[PDB]
Amino acid sequence: LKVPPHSIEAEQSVLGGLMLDNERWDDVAERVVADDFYTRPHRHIFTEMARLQESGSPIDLITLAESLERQGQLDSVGGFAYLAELSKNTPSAANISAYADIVRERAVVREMISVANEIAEAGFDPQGRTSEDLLDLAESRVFKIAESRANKDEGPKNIADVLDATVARIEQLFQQPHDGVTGVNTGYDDLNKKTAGLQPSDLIIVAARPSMGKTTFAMNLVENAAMLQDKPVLIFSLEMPSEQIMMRSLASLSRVDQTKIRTGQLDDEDWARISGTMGILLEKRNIYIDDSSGLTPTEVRSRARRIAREHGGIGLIMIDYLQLMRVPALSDNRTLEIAEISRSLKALAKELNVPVVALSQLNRSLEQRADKRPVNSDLRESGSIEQDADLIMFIYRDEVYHENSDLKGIAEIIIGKQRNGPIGTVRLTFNGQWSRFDNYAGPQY
Amino acid sequence: LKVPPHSIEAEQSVLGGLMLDNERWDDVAERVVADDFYTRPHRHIFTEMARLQESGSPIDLITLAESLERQGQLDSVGGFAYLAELSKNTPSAANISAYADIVRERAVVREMISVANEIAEAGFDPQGRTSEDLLDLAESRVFKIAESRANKDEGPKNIADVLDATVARIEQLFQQPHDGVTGVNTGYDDLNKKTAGLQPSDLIIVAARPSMGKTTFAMNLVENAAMLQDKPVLIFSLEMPSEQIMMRSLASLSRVDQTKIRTGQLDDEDWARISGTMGILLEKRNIYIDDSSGLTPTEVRSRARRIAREHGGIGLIMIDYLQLMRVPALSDNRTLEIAEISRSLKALAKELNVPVVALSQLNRSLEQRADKRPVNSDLRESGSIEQDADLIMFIYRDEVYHENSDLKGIAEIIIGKQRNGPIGTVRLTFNGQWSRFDNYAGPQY
Amino acid sequence: LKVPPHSIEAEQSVLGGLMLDNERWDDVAERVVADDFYTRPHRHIFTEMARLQESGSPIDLITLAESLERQGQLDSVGGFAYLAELSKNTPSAANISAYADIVRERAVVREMISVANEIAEAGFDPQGRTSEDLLDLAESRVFKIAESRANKDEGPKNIADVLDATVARIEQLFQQPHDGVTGVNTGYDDLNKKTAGLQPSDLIIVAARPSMGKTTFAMNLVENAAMLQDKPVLIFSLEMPSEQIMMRSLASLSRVDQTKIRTGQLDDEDWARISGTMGILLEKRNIYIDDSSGLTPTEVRSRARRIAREHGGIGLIMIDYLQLMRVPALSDNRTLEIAEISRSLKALAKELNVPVVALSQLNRSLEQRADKRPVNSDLRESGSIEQDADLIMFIYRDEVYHENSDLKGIAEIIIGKQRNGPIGTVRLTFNGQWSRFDNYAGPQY
Ligand SMILES: [Mg+2]
Ligand SMILES: [Mg+2]
Repeated sequence: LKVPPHSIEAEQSVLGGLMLDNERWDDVAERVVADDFYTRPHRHIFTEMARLQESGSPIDLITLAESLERQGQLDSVGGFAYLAELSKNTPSAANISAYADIVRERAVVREMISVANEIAEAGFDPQGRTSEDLLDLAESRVFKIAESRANKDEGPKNIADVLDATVARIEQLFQQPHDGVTGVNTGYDDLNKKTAGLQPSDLIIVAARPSMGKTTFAMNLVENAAMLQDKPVLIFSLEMPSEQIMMRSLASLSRVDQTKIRTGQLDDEDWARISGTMGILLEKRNIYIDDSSGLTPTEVRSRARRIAREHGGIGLIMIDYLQLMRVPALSDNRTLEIAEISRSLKALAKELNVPVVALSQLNRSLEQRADKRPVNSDLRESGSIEQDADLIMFIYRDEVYHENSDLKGIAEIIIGKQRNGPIGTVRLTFNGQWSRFDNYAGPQY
Repeated sequence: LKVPPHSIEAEQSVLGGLMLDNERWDDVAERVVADDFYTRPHRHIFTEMARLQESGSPIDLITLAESLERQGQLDSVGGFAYLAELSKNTPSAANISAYADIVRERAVVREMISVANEIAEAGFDPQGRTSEDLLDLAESRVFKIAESRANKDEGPKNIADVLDATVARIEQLFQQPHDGVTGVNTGYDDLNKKTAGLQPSDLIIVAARPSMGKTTFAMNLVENAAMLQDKPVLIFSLEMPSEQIMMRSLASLSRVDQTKIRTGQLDDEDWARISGTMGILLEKRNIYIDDSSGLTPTEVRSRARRIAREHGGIGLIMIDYLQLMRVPALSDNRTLEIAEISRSLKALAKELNVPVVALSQLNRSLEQRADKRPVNSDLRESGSIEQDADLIMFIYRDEVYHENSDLKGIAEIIIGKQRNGPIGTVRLTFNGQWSRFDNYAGPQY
Repeated sequence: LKVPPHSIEAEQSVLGGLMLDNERWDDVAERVVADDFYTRPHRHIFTEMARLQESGSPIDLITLAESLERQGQLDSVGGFAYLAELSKNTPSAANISAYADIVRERAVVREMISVANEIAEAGFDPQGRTSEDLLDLAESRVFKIAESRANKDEGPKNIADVLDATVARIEQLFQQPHDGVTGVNTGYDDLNKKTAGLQPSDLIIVAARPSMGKTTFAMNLVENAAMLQDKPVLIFSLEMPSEQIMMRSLASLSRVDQTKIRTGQLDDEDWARISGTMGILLEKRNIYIDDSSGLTPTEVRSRARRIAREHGGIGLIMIDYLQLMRVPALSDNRTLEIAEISRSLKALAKELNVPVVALSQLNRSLEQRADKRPVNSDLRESGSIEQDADLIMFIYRDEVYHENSDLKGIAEIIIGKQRNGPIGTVRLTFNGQWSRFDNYAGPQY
């Protein structure tokens, strides 16, 4: 019931794994230490192995016994006969660092109990000592423990440990001298300038009123990517089903109208363009659609990670009308619901290192404003999706509100926020007959 | 001979298959969850393995054991001496899927028997209850476990898995070469261009101020759809009772004044029409009406599903003045109430694969606007109506407000939103003496 | 404890009722069926009497035996000696319809447990069978149960039923004396329609805010019922004593104000109308009043049954501000205390076969809402008494709230629930200067 908590079987398993593989010792040398172990024979074995890996790389069965022999230690450290059992056991695979980490943790635990014993000792043993000379000692010891637990990554880093990563990214980008696109491209040249391409660890938002084009624009982004991104994409159509999506997308990629598709009065050239774009999409095999209705961020994360390990690793994610996302815990408070959603999506993007398009709606506030250009406040709910987002870009198409516009066939992509870049107003030509946005070779902005 | 149904060979085999194959947990995690398993040690083991494949993938023999020792459950779930025997056993190849499948099947059956025994328990124990709660209890439990189970067409589909269905639909339409109508005809060819008929998965919205005749239009639609489609139709008269509904529908059908019905001031010349319409209606057994007051979403769902599986599968729905539809929990928050409403209607359509008309009101925002041609934002409440919709077509009779125009007797159907089609300015003619809209072969609209 | 539940006493009583009454076969046949019984001889007698009441009118004692001899089945169902006891027993009064309905309920329950065991067997016995065809079996079975149901009024209606009333209008509607009532006449003809009077074996709930007039209504009811019936009625006034109740009632009847009564400013023209109604209220001796404070449901039962035996059988029970009812067992937990009291009053309603008027309050959840027209949830405790009652109806007099109103003097009785009919919303008139609701002569609602 009561004992020093220690695991000693996985310990020997690590020992034999190091024996049968003289390559991966540095990675466990990061974690495991000679005094980390519990019993002294294992400690002798590991520290001898370490002294040898300084000098003698080959250490499996006999170099160990020889180095142990030259200084006269056989049968005082167990035995070569006993060592046979260690090399015999654990022919296991690269599942070694797990054992290493967990036993390293057990060592930390054992040390904690040791120091609690020391504190109890110094407590019941006064030695003519005061609370002020005692609690301060206790604080200093526990401080030395928690401060130094062989942990480097999670803690606040000195600047030289940050500039290494910064210069590393700069070398990753200079070592490939290429265009002014530091991530995913869209297919649109007027927008890649104000974005440097959809960057790879952000939460993009694509918001606009309902009849405006945001699902259309998003599908255009993803299909263009998947035509120039040899790497998967995802599409979560929580609103409409896959069979509307793909129809819209064939119309987009082939510049034929949607009625002609669904109803079936299309001409030989139309049939040909369809044939070609199909036979393209079926080769690259990027697009993966999920027409699930009421998802949660957990389901999103799982269904994205499933791809991201087996189909390689992914290039972007699209999410239609995230206000349908749910989390039943926060089912009463809608505001905190959306905040949890958005935080989880940003976390996902930082996890998988991809962008996360996340379509959203706007509120019926701009209608009584007479300009109609959507400002960042005009987001459907919670105000936090303008806070966790590293990019927002609204859509406004003046022909909807003004029949007397000189701005018809024209949609402008109001960048309404961008942390790592400028704001602006891109413009593009709308042709919803085949559900596409296209570039605008015309006046500047 | 008889036992609560379960095998163990499949179960333990899958468990060891996961012990020695740590990559294939997705395929297994999709299907089986801890509560599926029969015995407790296996459940503890499974939840720990999920916990580990979340963070730490490599788990074979003793990583799980130390995860288990973090709970201190040594030997409560068998023991390392036992779990090692499972590590030895079941070297199983790709037959993990089928073993997990039969484990799952036995568990679902087990749940069904549990429900049967529990209903028998509440039967022998009347518990101070009347059967009007008990039949509903049986229905609710059975379908709850059904739809809690039924969501097994899920996951991120591949692209070809989409295009199969898409092209199947396109062929199904081309396999019936007919007019430009894919859905439910409206009877108004001026309208059946822009819409291709009331599509089979949509939420249509017919809306205008009360003195425009929205109810007349929807009754005309369901009238025509019952006459054309040899298929059931439902109606929910939340506002008024059937005594007016039928007496107005017959006026729509047979071109006779409503007054001349209720007052008897008719003649045999018109009565020929009446007797014809009636006799046509009875031998079809088509038009179904519910003259309730405040029905909720799930009441509507159950009723529609009842009429569905009995009489083939329904073909249209009308829902007048949805605002009366309540849900008691969301009585404080009106906005979330209407949101829930609209979402349930849309998912009902998706369930039955039919259309869902739903009339709705407009606010006093546009009276003080000087144009009065309604817009999508004027929809009286909550804004998610126009976001969860597929087709919004208003009314604007100019005659009611302006008088000096030749557009009188002429009601126009402003399509103000359509995802899978265009916007428009349809014009139809009005004869309110018998409550109908008719076509208009007039100048270009 | 654990048994197939089946009514046998009331069963034989219904059978002997059919014996001693050839008339009452139609409506009883609309509910009970030969398969509705438990044992065989009862089924034999029922099918014989059904075949005979089709053709052979006289069946009380002898013609049953004559037909039983025509088919030659003597001593198969007992015998004529076994039969004589059936005509011997059950001299009961007209209370047979409730017996028939509860036996129908018991048959439905018996079917339910039979199906439950069938499903248990089907689950234990796959016989090489996918669970698809097993859950489908169960669900199809449940729907085949609940589909037929011998019930066609809670739900939509085929057009055959609609056109029944629609054409019945145009010929047969000379029925304007629709006094179709079964139970206690409420004294309100506009209200007696939608409720069908107080069905004598249910639980009524009258509830509203305090300044609203509910006690005045639930005194008006017993006030009329004392006069119309020649039957006693009970008044458990847990709020205020008899001396104010009666001083109110005299004023309700005589049409003078409480003030002049408790003051003495009243002349001959009031003296006469007091003397008359006083004389009427003495010449019947129906009403009994209990000015208690802290009654328990046990005391409710005891004090209804002290009088139910002496005076024939009581006609109406009236509890005032229910929530004061205590039970010192559940003196800590309020929720289960209220649920206990509700179940107890419903049990008493079943026991004496009388209607229970039992008031309640409304929490302050409507007053954070501009509607202020209450609903089923605004019910002040436990959400329990919206289940143990076949009737609820709430009140709303707007002119307590709005001083500007043109709805003053007026008070709608919202009916929030019925399990034996449709809900509605009456529109009375309130004149509290003499503490009365009157039937309203005005426009629609
Ligand atoms: Mg969309
Ligand atoms: Mg009172």
